[PDB]
Amino acid sequence: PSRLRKTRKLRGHVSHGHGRIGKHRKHPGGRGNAGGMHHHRINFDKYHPGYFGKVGMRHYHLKRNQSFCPTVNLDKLWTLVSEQTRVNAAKNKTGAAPIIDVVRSGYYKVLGKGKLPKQPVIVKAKFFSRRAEEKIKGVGGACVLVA
Amino acid sequence: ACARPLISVYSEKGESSGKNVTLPAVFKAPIRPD
Amino acid sequence: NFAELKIKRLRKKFAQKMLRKARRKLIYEKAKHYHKEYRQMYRTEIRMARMARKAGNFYVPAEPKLAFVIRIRGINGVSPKVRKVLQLLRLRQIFNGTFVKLNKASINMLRIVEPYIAWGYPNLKSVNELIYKRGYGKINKKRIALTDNTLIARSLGKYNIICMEDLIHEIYTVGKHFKEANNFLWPFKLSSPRGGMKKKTTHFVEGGDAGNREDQINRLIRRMN
Amino acid sequence: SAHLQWMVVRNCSSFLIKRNKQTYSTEPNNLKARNSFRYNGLIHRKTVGVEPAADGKGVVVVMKRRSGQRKPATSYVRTTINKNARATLSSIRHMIRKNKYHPDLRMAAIRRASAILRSQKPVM
Amino acid sequence: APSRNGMILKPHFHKDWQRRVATWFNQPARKIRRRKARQARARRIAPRPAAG
Amino acid sequence: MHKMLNTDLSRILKSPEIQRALRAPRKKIHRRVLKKNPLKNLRIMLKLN
Amino acid sequence: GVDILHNKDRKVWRKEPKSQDMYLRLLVKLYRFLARHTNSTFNQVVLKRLFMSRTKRPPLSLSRVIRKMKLPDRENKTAVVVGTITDDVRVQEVPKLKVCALRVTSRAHSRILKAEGKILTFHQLALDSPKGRGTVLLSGPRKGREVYQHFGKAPGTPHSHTKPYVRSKGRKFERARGRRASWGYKN
Amino acid sequence: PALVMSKGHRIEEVPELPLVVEDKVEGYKKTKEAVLLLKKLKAWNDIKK
RNA sequence: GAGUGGCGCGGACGCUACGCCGCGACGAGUAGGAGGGCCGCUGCGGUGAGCCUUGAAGCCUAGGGCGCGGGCCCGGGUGGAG
RNA sequence: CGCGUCCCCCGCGAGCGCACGGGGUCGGCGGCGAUGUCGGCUACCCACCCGACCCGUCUUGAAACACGGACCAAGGAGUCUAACACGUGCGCGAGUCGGGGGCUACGAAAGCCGCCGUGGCGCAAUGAAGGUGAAGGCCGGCGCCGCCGGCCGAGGUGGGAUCCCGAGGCCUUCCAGUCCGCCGAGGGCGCACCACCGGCCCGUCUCGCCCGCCGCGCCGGGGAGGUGGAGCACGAGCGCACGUG
RNA sequence: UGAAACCGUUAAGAGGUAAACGGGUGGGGUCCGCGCAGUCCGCCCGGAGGAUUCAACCCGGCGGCGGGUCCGGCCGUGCCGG
Repeated sequence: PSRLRKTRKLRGHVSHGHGRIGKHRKHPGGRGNAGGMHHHRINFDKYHPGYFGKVGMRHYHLKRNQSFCPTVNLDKLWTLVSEQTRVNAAKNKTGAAPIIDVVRSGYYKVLGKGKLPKQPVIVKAKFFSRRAEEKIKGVGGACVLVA
Repeated sequence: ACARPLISVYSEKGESSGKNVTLPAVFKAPIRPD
Repeated sequence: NFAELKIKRLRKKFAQKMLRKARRKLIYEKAKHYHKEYRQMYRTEIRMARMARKAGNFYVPAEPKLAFVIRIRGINGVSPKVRKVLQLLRLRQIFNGTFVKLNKASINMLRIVEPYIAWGYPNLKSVNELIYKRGYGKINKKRIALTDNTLIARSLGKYNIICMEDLIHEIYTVGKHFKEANNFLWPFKLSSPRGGMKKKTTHFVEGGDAGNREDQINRLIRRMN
Repeated sequence: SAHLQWMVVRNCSSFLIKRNKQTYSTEPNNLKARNSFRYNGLIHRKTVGVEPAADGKGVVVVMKRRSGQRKPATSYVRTTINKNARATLSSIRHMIRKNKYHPDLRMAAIRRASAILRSQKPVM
Repeated sequence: APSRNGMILKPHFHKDWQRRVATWFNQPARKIRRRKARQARARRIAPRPAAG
Repeated sequence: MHKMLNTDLSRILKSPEIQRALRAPRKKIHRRVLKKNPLKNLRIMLKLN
Repeated sequence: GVDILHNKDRKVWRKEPKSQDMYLRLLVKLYRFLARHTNSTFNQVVLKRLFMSRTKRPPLSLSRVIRKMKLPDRENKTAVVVGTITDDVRVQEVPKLKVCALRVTSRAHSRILKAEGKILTFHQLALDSPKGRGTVLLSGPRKGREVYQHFGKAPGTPHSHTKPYVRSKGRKFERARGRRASWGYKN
Repeated sequence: PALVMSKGHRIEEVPELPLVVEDKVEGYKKTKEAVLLLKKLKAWNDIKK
């Protein structure tokens, strides 16, 4: 909508909302990211700290699939398997624990953030954190490794 | 409201046939002109 | 069968009616007692002087409790400190008037804005007409005219200032609730002095209008009110 | 409901007619004929209409019946009153006061009918 | 020139890009073009699986 | 889903539940009053004093 | 000539919602009437919140409507929200909750109602409690939003733990000169 | 009914305002059949409009 | 505020709630910002059982008006198809 | 300005009417008028009095001996695309979104897909990287220490809109006495948010002791206390539209 | 169609401080009110008229409603039974 805009309310004025002294000239600061170490240094220092310079090692042919390891917390570990299993786990008499194949749902590591509800599990996760191990052992479960 | 009245069905001669459809819940969806 | 609630609604109206009559009689008798005070106040100052004069001594009368400060200069080209002190006095417009009770934290402010005010010690008749003619109350932070006593009684009733006369008594005889009674009064919208100003720019001492005019504020209050 | 389908109609109905800093509503059962919640003749359950007859003289009174409101064809009972003026204005007062039928439109209907019997009276 | 807290962003429009703008008004005609060919092939490969 | 299920605030606002839990309607309109004087008008002065 | 600065003599609050939706605007008409008439200060705060923008009434998670209703002296009380109730999945057991919200997410409905809870709207909260008596008026976290991490003292200012606007983060996206003692300086 | 008249449709004389007809209507092949239906459902005053 | 206890068939207006009403105070303004336009323009979707060869658009006007204003509506003349 | 009763010195009478009374009425009148007068603020022309320099522009400052403009009509200048930011509207909500593909005149539209959610962004951060990756205390079995065990357990303080409790009190020839409503000294639960204090994860530093084992090592794990982080501390985002920069 | 600049002519008006301008009236026009005996509306009081003519009363019809608690349907972002 061109009619809702500021351009329509600037018909009848003169400078069109770009100053009478400092006129709307073409590029009075240089084009793009110019003067980043010269006359736009203070903007870059105050708002983009670290912009200039190198750090760390160059890795030439980086493929993003070699370093693929999507993580799930213990906070939402039970949401991977149906709500029926968590119901059927507690009520039944045997003491059989349900299996949460974390790789089936599309995560390769189990991090240990949430309070894990006090009933056993067997977690077939590809990787584990040290806490995520301790939480499952504490509730009374298995940290089954898989590849 | 959440009531669904009993919607009649009309014969080709414009007079009422015996059949009644229950008004679909579609017709009681919130009227948003926005 | 309505015979009860017919008379019960009248019994209410009579109790509301007889209560106003008791409130009217109080307002009448508070007004009669302040007349008796102002008499004794006015009389004893002449009395203390005559017995000073008989003995051969001097009665140095009580340095006044109460001043009436009128802004004489305009709103244009004014010092920052002078702007602040004039707007703490609520003198935000030319020929605005407020009562200012004297002390140390009053006069060292009034001497700092001397060139922008004409002030002095108001009369009893000066306090009357300023409260009667130009009397407006800050009720709900709105400048509402004091036309019934139930506007002063509603804002100032918690300090037992329940009529026009109680307010005048509270200002003139600077009461324990002067602040609340004076801040209730909107800064007085006075007209231009009908007769002319002597000289706005210079002090009253040097044939001007500005600064302390001890007895003589009352002549210009009547010139402006 | 009344308050719902007002908020759709209030600014964008086909009957709504805006010009000359004035707003009207050309509905079949608006009387005073102005854009209002009260006087809108589509949107309320109970609606009083006052129209002149299909013949020359008289006033017809359109009472929107309580039952079939999703039924447009059977929703209105029309009663033509071809009498003297004083008893036409009475009948309309009695239809509204003594049926409790939307008593906010009691005086507007009597003023309209009055201005319809004045209209069909011959000019000199 | 940067005004305040902005993103230090780099548009790739320093070349003659307007000459090489690929517009997609072909798209709905293309989807019919592919579909007409898919049908005409399926009717040709007559009792055989359509998908191949 | 509906944001409100009863859209009729004719019937809601004159329901016995709401109508019970209001204050009294202040329908009386108070226009401004003239400032008469002390010495001009006697029985305005008799009202104040 | 009166020395009044006309800078701050227009108050910049909402006196209606900017939204044109007629279900929210009918709720305002109801709480316009209740707020001014009922002396209860509940309905006044609700009316204000019915006006406020999407950001200013943020989504209260179900696990706050658990937690802040579990608190002492709040038994058999109705949780009032002017935002929306979103089903927190990292809570397992859900109590009986009496709920008033503009929206509830289709997950949180099935969560609350199945666990013997009741969901109301603000036309119902009106008929149930016109003064809003026996209500816990809750709100979601307003500073929750991602946008507040970029606000405050500028990123690259000493002791400003502020998130900078970076195209895409990594090892070579604003890590050197203003972030390391090795490269120039470190704020 | 009110919204459809506010939209501008002449439904004053329509039977029910969800005008549901039989599945005999989908068997029609001529406009003279289509006209006579809209006469009898009294939708024709909208076609005439 | 509620309970057991000793004839005359009548009443103005209103409330497009984005509506209506009341009361106080205030009003310079370049650059600049924002809001509201029942301000204007040309096309589109709707709608107004809109207007129009018994005269559309346009154009002229010492005619009548309206609006703080942008502009707009009428009367007359010209015009021929929107 | 009564007395039926309570003591210090000797709860409703009826009318009338005048008004310095919450903003003007008259229950006063009077000339005139069909071919020459009546009304018409504006608009047409003229005259008089006062005011009154020529606009646009850059400029500390323009009527300027600053520049552009003889006159008139038509044309004539903040656009569209991409990205980013923030505000606002809508939808869904720890998700969200088909945009690419596919299926079935207007219609190159619309509707549909979910074993088309690939993928994007969000849901996890930190580190140059190897990599690592987000509460505990208690009561015991061997004035303790790593296993054995058990239950309860996502902080604290201060201020906090809103609710909550209700000491008491809101009246018809009494006085008890109950149901509701309303006010309230004071006291509590405290939303968001803010400051503060502790906690936790990653990097690093310092000090220090103890564990684990198919591979006992230049192995792996852990602790207390500083500190670096665009973190956690019961999600807010995603898509769309609109505005501004 | 036939605008404006610009020109002619006709009609009216005025003209020694270039013209034009704002504010205030006056004068002359052109036209308009299609002016020029000047408002209707209730209710009531009197007169002389007219009319199929009210209240009531039946008879059929139609609608609103609530019948504290008549019968039976139908629907439930309501459950509890098979």
